[PDB]
Amino acid sequence: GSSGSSGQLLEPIRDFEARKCPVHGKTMELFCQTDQTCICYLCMFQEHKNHSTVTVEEAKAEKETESGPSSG
Ligand SMILES: [Zn+2]
Ligand SMILES: [Zn+2]
Repeated sequence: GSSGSSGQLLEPIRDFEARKCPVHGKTMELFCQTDQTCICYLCMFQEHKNHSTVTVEEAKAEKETESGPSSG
C-alpha cells in the first residue's frame, strides 16, 4: 500500500557544524576534563596541553549506559 507515513527524515545544519572553537574556529570535537569545557584539536595541543582532554564521544559514553574497559 501507499497510504500512511514514510520516514525519509532529514535535517539541515543547525548544531552539527556550529560548535567550533571561538579562538580557532575549528569544529570542537573534544572535551576538557579539567575545566569540563569543549575545545578543538588545536586547543588540546596548545590551549589545553597539560589538562586531560578526551574526545567528546568519550565524555558522552559516561552519561549513557556504562561502557566497556578500554586502554585508550
Ligand atoms: Zn581552539
Ligand atoms: Zn582545560
